[PDB]
Amino acid sequence: SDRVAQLTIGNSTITTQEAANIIVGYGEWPSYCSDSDATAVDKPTRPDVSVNRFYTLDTKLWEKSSKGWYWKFPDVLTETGVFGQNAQFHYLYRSGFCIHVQCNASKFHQGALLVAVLPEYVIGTVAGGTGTEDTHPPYKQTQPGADGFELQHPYVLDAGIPISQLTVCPHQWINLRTNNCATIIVPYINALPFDSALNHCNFGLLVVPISPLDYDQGATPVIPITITLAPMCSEFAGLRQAVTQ
Amino acid sequence: SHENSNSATEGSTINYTTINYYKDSYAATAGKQSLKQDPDKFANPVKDIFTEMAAPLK
Amino acid sequence: SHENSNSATEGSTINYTTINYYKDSYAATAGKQSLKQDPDKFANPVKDIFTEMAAPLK
Amino acid sequence: SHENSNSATEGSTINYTTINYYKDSYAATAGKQSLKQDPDKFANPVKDIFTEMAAPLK
Amino acid sequence: GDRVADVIESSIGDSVSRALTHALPAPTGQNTQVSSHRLDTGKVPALQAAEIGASSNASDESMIETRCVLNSHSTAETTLDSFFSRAGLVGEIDLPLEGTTNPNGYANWDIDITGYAQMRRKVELFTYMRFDAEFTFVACTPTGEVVPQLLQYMFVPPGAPKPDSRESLAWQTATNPSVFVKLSDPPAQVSVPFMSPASAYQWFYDGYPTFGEHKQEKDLEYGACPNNMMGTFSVRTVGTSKSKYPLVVRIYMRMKHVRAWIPRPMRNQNYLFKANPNYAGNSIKPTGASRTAITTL
Amino acid sequence: GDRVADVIESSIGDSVSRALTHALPAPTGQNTQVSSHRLDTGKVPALQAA
Ligand SMILES: CCO/N=C/c1ccc(OCC[C@@H](C)CCN2CCN(c3ccnc(C(N)=O)c3)C2=O)cc1
Repeated sequence: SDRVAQLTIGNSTITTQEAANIIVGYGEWPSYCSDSDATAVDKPTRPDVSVNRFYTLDTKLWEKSSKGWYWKFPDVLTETGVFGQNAQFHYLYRSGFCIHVQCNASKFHQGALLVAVLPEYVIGTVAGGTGTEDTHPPYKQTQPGADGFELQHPYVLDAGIPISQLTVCPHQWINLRTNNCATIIVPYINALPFDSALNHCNFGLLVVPISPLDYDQGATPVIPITITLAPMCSEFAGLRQAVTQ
Repeated sequence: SHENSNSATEGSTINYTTINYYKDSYAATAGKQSLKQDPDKFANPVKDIFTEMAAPLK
Repeated sequence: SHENSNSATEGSTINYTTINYYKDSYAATAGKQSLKQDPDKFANPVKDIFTEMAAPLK
Repeated sequence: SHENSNSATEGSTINYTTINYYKDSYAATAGKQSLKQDPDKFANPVKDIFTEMAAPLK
Repeated sequence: GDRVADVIESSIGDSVSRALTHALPAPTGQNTQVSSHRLDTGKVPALQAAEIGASSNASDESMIETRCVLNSHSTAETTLDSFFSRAGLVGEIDLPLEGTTNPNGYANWDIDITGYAQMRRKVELFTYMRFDAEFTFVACTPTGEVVPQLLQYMFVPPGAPKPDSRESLAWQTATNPSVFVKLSDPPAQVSVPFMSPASAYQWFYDGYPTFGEHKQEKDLEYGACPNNMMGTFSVRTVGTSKSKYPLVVRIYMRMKHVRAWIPRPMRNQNYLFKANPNYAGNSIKPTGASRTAITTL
Repeated sequence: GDRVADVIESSIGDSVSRALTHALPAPTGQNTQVSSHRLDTGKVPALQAA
């Protein structure tokens, strides 16, 4: 009655019989931009069902040695379905997100994944190792797309900050002996009412194993982690030709 | 005082008690802030809240 | 304050809110001016005004 | 003045008359203290008090 | 007009962001109530499910037998203004006589407070901040001596001409705000408003400022947000002839009327550069101290 | 006198032994009532937890 759940939006429905409730980032549901917060004057377009639906974008394999991965929003969807087209044809974009991370195993497997959302997740480099070289991360690392990217130094989140304090952000855990999914609802987070879906990534989704995956020889060794997400209250403005970046 | 409303906190959910001698409010002192807190926004942002006595997962 | 009315703006179509410590008003601060505007005086000084919908020359 | 109650004597059995220009009361002057005294607490802390006329030990 | 049902009953356009939580006044630490032994089935405060993502709701009262304690400890000193409204160093400007830096009697400093660790680490606890600020300027020679010298500080906002010499025409300062002061006078001090084009400044921007191909040679612009670039602070000795004294200007900032959003993990690796969170990859250190065994102090 | 709360609200000294059961008169063996077939879910008298 808190373990079972159904998430229906658009022409897609998700089910889970081993949930752990739902998290609503910073305690507030997504919403459309009010006429007093807005600034751009053109009438926005709100596609609704064609873009506010669940998209399953990627599957990673959880291994005994995995370090963790991250994805950037809205980067992950800029080239998928109708949402992508609208993000490409419009200068302005804004929306919320419902993130559903899936990972099931057996009552004999163990391990725990920390699933968290970190706004304005700026990536840092190791500065040439000695820290005397001012290097910068490449586009494929700041905006990895749907395939995401693997963390090199999870302890410091590849940005000189302690992952041990990541729980100060909207998060959930996937502890195999307890639940097989994590659901986080995120409102639009920015210092502006609208912004570019291409140049700016509002937040990053981190999925990091804190307690290593383990099991005995003979049990299914392939344990996938699938990422499904849905935009909420998508709004677009500033129409012109399509642009990919 | 009849000054300008150009402070960074003009229209905040917490009222301040400040001092100023200029026509621009941001020139004012820091004053005292309102002692309101909302821990749940960070410590308990769950959709369906669960009691203390009961078992969180049922 | 009972001072002299020797300011450059004494008798202006816009009232000011100033501070002064001397008997001569021009010694006062700049204060705040009235936020009135009249763009038409420059942007549309036509005798017979024409609407937006209609055609200016008919 | 609407300031903070952070003085060392806030809630004392003797009220003070002070001056201050800051939001923190301890910044205030020493002022004047209340002229109350209780010598007996030290000079005569006996359980069963004995009069002056009578003999202390009877 | 609207006639088909799905349109009439849609929530498209709802601008009211529903909030699950609300603030309550809390001027003092919560009190402790009396409690006694409880030997029940069904009731179990001690057991939690951290997976949910929420913190434990268990309290002293339900874990041990408590007494009543009237807690009057204030919460005032932990407000945002209490924490930040304390002047700290955010900039140094040298005006040497014989040097390799600013030997021409003037200097331009890009307003950027991320050059000093103490102040930086505090503001980076939050993602977005909006505030006014009080700036104090302390000048003296490199020995701390006070000399009879006149200086001119000028705030050059983006787009205004940056002085290129001690006699530059821009010092006419007919529109930009300038402060003329002596090293003998007390430190100069002024109030600065919230000047960003955005509703708040942001210590982190996971994006690029422009469109196009973001090739290797432009990666230095990743994370650069113009909304945070307030301009230049220029200083010069006032004269057509070189100064007789070497000078140093220390810049202190005191935030006030502060609002902050989105808390984040606190820096645990030394800082290296102003513009980014880069860290020395070969010196990744634990967040804190360590010990020999988990079973020994 | 008593003033601190934990003392006022304590059960220290309660001499009344609370009893969970009480005696009922039973001069004869209990009777047997009529019963019929029951084909229900949820109801399960036969299953116990010794
Ligand atoms: C006579 C004239 O006297 N004039 C004085 C005077 C003094 C100070 C003035 O401006 C104060 C603006 C300050 C408060 C903004 C500091 N901020 C906000 C965001 N941000 C920032 C964010 C992310 N990254 C970086 C980064 N560097 O990588 C940097 C900042 O540094 C203006 C005028």
